[PDB]
Amino acid sequence: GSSGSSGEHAKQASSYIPLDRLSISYCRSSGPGGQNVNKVNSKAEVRFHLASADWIEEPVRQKIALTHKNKINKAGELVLTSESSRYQFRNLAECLQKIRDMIAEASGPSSG
Repeated sequence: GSSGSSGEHAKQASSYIPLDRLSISYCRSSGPGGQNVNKVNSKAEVRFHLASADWIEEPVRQKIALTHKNKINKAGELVLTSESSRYQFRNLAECLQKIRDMIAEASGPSSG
């Protein structure tokens, strides 16, 4: 062929997760009888307008809109929170880990 894939770009789903494209909020966590969380005030919350996620695939954007609607607040902004650690980026890393998995399950099956 006139070449034919000789470069370095063949990717279905993402892994990078652009923190600054998203919204971040740390927090302290309120809960009346949930987990342990006595004084460890290190929660990560992440918000993004899913429909504006040019970094997500078209078929996956509209998936998260529906299939993860329960994480959407109403506005089509997807909001979720993940906390278990004293560290900043560790809790935030789990937030982004779900976001990747939420994209995987919307993109195609693989193993699971």
